[PDB]
Amino acid sequence: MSQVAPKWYQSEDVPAPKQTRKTARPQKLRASLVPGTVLILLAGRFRGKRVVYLKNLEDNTLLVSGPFKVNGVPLRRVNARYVIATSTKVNVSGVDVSKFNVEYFAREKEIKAERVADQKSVDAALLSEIKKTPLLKQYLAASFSLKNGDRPHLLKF
Amino acid sequence: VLKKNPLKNKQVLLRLNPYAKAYAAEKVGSAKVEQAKVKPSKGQFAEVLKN
Amino acid sequence: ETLQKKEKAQQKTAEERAAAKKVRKAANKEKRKVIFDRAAAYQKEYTEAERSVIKAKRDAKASNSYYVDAQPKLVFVVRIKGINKIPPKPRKVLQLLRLTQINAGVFVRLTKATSELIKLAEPYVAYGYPSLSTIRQLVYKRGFGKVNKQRIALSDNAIIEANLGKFNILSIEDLIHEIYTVGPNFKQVSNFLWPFKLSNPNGGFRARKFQHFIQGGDTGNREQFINALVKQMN
Amino acid sequence: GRDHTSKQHVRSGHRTAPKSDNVYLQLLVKLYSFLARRTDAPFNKVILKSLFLSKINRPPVSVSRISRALKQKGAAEKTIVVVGTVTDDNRLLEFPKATIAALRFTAGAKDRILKNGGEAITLDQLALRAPKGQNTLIVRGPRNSREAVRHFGFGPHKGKAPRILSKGRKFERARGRRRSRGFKV
Amino acid sequence: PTRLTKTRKHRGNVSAGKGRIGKHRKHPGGRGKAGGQHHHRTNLDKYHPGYFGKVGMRYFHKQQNHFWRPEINLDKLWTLVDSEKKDEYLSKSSASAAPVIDTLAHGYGKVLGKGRLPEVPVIVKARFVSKLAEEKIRAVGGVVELVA
RNA sequence: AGCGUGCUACUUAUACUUCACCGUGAUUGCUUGACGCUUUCACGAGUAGGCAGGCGUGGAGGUCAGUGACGAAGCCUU
RNA sequence: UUGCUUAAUUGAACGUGGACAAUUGAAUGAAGAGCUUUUAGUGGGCCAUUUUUGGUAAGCAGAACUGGCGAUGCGGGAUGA
RNA sequence: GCCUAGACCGAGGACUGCGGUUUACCUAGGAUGUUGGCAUAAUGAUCUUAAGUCGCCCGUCUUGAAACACGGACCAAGGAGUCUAACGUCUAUGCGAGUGUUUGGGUGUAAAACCCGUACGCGUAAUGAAAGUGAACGAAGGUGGGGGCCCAUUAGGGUGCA
RNA sequence: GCGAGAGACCGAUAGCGAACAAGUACAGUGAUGGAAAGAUGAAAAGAACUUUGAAAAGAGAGUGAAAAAGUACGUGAAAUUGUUGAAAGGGAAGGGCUUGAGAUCAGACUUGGUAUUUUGCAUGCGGUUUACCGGGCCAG
Ligand SMILES: NC[C@@H]1O[C@H](O[C@H]2[C@@H](O)[C@H](O[C@@H]3[C@@H](O)[C@H](N)C[C@H](N)[C@H]3O[C@H]3O[C@H](CO)[C@@H](O)[C@H](O)[C@H]3N)O[C@@H]2CO)[C@H](N)[C@@H](O)[C@@H]1O
Ligand SMILES: [Mg+2]
Ligand SMILES: [Mg+2]
Ligand SMILES: [Mg+2]
Ligand SMILES: [Mg+2]
Ligand SMILES: [Mg+2]
Ligand SMILES: [Mg+2]
Ligand SMILES: [Mg+2]
Ligand SMILES: [Mg+2]
Ligand SMILES: [Mg+2]
Ligand SMILES: [Mg+2]
Ligand SMILES: [Mg+2]
Ligand SMILES: [Mg+2]
Ligand SMILES: [Mg+2]
Ligand SMILES: [Mg+2]
Ligand SMILES: [Mg+2]
Ligand SMILES: [Mg+2]
Ligand SMILES: [Mg+2]
Ligand SMILES: [Mg+2]
Ligand SMILES: [Mg+2]
Ligand SMILES: [Mg+2]
Ligand SMILES: [Mg+2]
Ligand SMILES: [Mg+2]
Ligand SMILES: [Mg+2]
Ligand SMILES: [Mg+2]
Ligand SMILES: [Mg+2]
Ligand SMILES: [Mg+2]
Ligand SMILES: [Mg+2]
Ligand SMILES: [Mg+2]
Ligand SMILES: [Mg+2]
Ligand SMILES: [Mg+2]
Ligand SMILES: [Mg+2]
Ligand SMILES: [Mg+2]
Ligand SMILES: [Mg+2]
Ligand SMILES: [Mg+2]
Ligand SMILES: [Mg+2]
Ligand SMILES: [Mg+2]
Ligand SMILES: [Mg+2]
Ligand SMILES: [Mg+2]
Ligand SMILES: [Mg+2]
Ligand SMILES: [Mg+2]
Ligand SMILES: [Mg+2]
Ligand SMILES: [Mg+2]
Ligand SMILES: [Mg+2]
Ligand SMILES: [Mg+2]
Ligand SMILES: [Mg+2]
Ligand SMILES: [Mg+2]
Ligand SMILES: [Mg+2]
Ligand SMILES: [Mg+2]
Ligand SMILES: [Mg+2]
Ligand SMILES: [Mg+2]
Ligand SMILES: [Mg+2]
Ligand SMILES: [Mg+2]
Ligand SMILES: [Mg+2]
Ligand SMILES: [Mg+2]
Repeated sequence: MSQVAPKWYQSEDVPAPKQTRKTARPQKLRASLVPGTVLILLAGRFRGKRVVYLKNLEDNTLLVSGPFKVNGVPLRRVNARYVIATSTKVNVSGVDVSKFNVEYFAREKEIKAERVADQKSVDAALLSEIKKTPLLKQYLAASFSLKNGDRPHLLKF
Repeated sequence: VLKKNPLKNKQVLLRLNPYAKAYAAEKVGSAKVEQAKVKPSKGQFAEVLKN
Repeated sequence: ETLQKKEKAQQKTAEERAAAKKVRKAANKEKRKVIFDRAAAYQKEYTEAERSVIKAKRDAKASNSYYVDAQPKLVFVVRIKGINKIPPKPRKVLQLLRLTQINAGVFVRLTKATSELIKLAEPYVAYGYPSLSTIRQLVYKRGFGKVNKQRIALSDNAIIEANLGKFNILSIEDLIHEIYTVGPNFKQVSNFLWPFKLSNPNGGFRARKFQHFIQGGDTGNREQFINALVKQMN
Repeated sequence: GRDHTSKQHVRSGHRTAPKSDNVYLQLLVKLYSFLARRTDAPFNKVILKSLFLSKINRPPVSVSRISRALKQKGAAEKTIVVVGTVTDDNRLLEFPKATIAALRFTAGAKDRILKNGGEAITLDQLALRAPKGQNTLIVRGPRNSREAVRHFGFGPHKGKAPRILSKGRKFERARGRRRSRGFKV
Repeated sequence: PTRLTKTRKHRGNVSAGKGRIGKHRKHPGGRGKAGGQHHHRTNLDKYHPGYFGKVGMRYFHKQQNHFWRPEINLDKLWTLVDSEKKDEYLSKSSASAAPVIDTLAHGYGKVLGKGRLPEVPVIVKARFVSKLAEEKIRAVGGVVELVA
């Protein structure tokens, strides 16, 4: 621009940030999110898929299984804001989901042998409880879509 | 640097009015009144109804 | 080696500051107890006076009489008219009421002088009798003080004490009490308060503002509906 | 919009610095900018303000006025402060021993102060022996003896001096200054 | 310098500070002292009273050298005494030996009597003196000696 | 979807409320830049006109031991 | 105190000394009060409400107070000083 | 008192303050945590153009101009408050009851710089037509204010320039 | 008039009217009036020759540092105009704001750090790519 030289009093030190008081407090999920509830995925690859909710992970995401045999959607995480939580529920008191956490889904084609074995073991109990409710498998294996004249502000889920 | 409303920020409310804590503790905002069930208009105040 | 020199100096002065804050906070506790007691006494006398007036009304009803309420001593005045095309005398009157913008509010103690002042500003203002909660909400949300000619938020009782302690105002509740039940130092307390700058009403005005409240407009004395208006605008 | 009760964006109307670019005069204000900022002594705030004044606002102070100022009761050793030039007065019959602090001294003034046993110091030397202006006495020169003020506020029956280049009986003396030539104002 | 004048700041503004209605014209009101009795009467009467008319008597062939008579007051009279010898004189002057101050030789015609003299006899030589100047010189024990 | 009248909600000015940034005035403090740094508040329409702070040109004193035939100046160009 | 005034030791004006202390004698406000110098442009105006004169009246002519336009954009009156 | 949906914003930048829960921690003197994608690019700007909306030709005199008022077809270069004599206010500077070296003389590395002094101008006295006369009763005056300085000890007193 | 030395002056619409065959060309019966007009290049080396053409000329070629210097001559602006390319266009065109579309431009994998695979050089310096730490931007 111009011939104005920088001066000596124009320092280059970067100040430290002030001490912030934004201490995080835990997330509150919607009352409709109780483990075992069947959810509808709204975005992502598996959008429109009806899936079973299993556990609230500590990252604020939801652990979900298809089950993979019924749907092809595996055990994975979803965000609570991209899911419509219906009123259908599956008894997941008999499904052990303790070993699942954020590090389980840590970033490292093909699929780990541990994860496939866990998929089958979880899907066994989910399936055992799903068979009890008639058409629950058929419902979970079917994709969701809005028909003409479907008003989501008027529909019960 | 940033004005905070004491009617929204409880910490600022207690900073300005310490008695608000007692107001909250005693439910002064929903305090019942002890009195008898009376009706003192049975006589001449029924002149409101007609004349 | 300037690192350890400057670190030692802040930690020494930090410990000194910590000790000083301990003594200050211990001393400040008694003052906060004082203002706590003051607020409790004000609440008790408010409730007792209300119940006393209510009982007196019931008794007058019972005893074939009519309890005539004491006339209001305080009014809240809001300028709802813009700054253009104002005749000189009401313009001067509004300036002397510190109402120099639209949606500016001020507290007035009703005498005869101030009443005739408000009568001069009547076509341009909406005013009325404010409730205690309306006063508190105004002072808490939009209460500012005039300190060395600056508009400073009333965010701490120390500002109020430093400016109105010679008038026995040590808290925001002392100020609210002094305003509501018009006290011996109402003049100083209300002039220390910067004129309240309200927004437009949420819900709007009437269809046409600039006609008396009695004739379906907004100007003049609305008396107790100024509380609803302040709720709309504050 | 605002109904302004006063004019907006009004400068204070006072000098906040000398108009002079004399580097040594600004060093003295730098000393008294610090003194006015930090001593709470009213003397130092007056000196900082007086260093800003213009030439006509710093009239010369004769050494006779200081002599008359030293003749106040209980003032024989007060220190005289003149923010300006102290000039000599050859009409004095005698001068006392005195300490006078000034921006400038004329040759007659400096010789006469020192000849009579006194001191002629600058205002920075004052700020060390009297950083709060203790036991001082500020002397200001006559402001209204200036020639330009003779013509200020001229008008009929005002008694001021006309702005005129020549003086005599033929120069603005006939009509309006004499009843034999019409009127007098 | 032309660069500091307001002519440079008026460039770009139409009227150059002279007004759009009033405009800058050749000579509205006349030239010089025109109209001093008719439309500039209000100016000359207010600020230069006495301008019109004759007062007093004429003087054909006036030589100001005839009227040369510079004044020296009494409070400035001792400055004509030698500066290097003033202080001893202020002490040792008496009726028997007082300093002579030749005022004419310093360029003064009349000695006036403003101010106060040292309580010291002096001999003042002047062309003219006032009544009080000579009274003050005699009171301190001095004398005035007339010269030409 | 006209006339008189009542009611509920809604629409939107450079106006009002909260916030950001610019400038102006004031204001708090400050012992290798104090003609400087800093805290805070209020305010900002404008012809004629006044003042202030700046941008640009021919030439001049000083300086950059400044650029330049390995390309100055000028000229055209999302 | 006086050269003014009273029949006066009466008065007049200006004074010495003493008493009445912060509710020092209504309200509201006050980006503080007071003071000075110097100089520009301007010296065709017009409009609205109300008072109002001449005129049958006029988008006519003339006054009173205020507010405006002129000098001013913006939202509304479709459009319009 | 309690629950609940959305939008806009995130200025500041070690600590310092007021509070709350109890020499600890907090929501309490201004947004952080975490995850994904992108760095041949998501992101942003300009130019042209389309679309929506608004937008009358500038300058001028005028109460009033887009005017059916006047100049202007277009482009380049030139083009208009200057200098001088004498002055008013303000400001800076030097010296100061004085001040101004430059008419002139000296000198010179030669229209420069450096130096010199008698006079003279203005100032230091006014007033009267003029003859003329010509500025201290007093601490160069008194009273009411008056910054600053001094003695005090809220107050009060002393001294009080402009 | 003659002879000199200079300038904070002007720089070819300026400076005298004239920087040139300027008081010239030209006008007017006449007295008088009175311009425009400087720059190739260091040097003409001012383009031999061949070819097309009636010729001027054009095209090859040649000289030149440059012909993007050819006496139409340094640089060569704008108005105005031709061609090419891009685009728009129902009784104008032009403008502001906003975004789209196309074109252009900008920017952090930083002067990123650790080694490392692996290579050009003077044990060491520059590159490179894989890992980890961490960083930039846009977002949930
Ligand atoms: N001696 C008379 C004249 O003085 C002129 O010079 C005068 C001016 O240059 C200068 O003017 C000053 C002015 O600067 C200053 N700021 C105010 C002062 N009043 C003015 O002086 C003025 O008044 C005096 C009388 O008092 C007149 O003699 C003078 O002509 C007049 N200009 O003061 C000089 C005093 O005379 C010229 N040298 C010349 O015309 C002639 O000598
Ligand atoms: Mg609404
Ligand atoms: Mg504003
Ligand atoms: Mg005098
Ligand atoms: Mg008189
Ligand atoms: Mg004459
Ligand atoms: Mg008469
Ligand atoms: Mg006669
Ligand atoms: Mg201008
Ligand atoms: Mg202008
Ligand atoms: Mg123009
Ligand atoms: Mg002007
Ligand atoms: Mg004009
Ligand atoms: Mg004029
Ligand atoms: Mg005379
Ligand atoms: Mg309609
Ligand atoms: Mg209807
Ligand atoms: Mg805005
Ligand atoms: Mg402005
Ligand atoms: Mg030039
Ligand atoms: Mg130069
Ligand atoms: Mg070079
Ligand atoms: Mg170039
Ligand atoms: Mg004028
Ligand atoms: Mg005039
Ligand atoms: Mg007219
Ligand atoms: Mg006119
Ligand atoms: Mg006009
Ligand atoms: Mg307007
Ligand atoms: Mg409009
Ligand atoms: Mg209409
Ligand atoms: Mg930030
Ligand atoms: Mg676009
Ligand atoms: Mg339009
Ligand atoms: Mg015109
Ligand atoms: Mg006309
Ligand atoms: Mg026009
Ligand atoms: Mg027309
Ligand atoms: Mg006309
Ligand atoms: Mg005309
Ligand atoms: Mg034409
Ligand atoms: Mg033309
Ligand atoms: Mg002299
Ligand atoms: Mg004098
Ligand atoms: Mg006498
Ligand atoms: Mg020529
Ligand atoms: Mg010519
Ligand atoms: Mg040429
Ligand atoms: Mg041939
Ligand atoms: Mg070339
Ligand atoms: Mg060339
Ligand atoms: Mg060419
Ligand atoms: Mg072109
Ligand atoms: Mg057609
Ligand atoms: Mg784009």
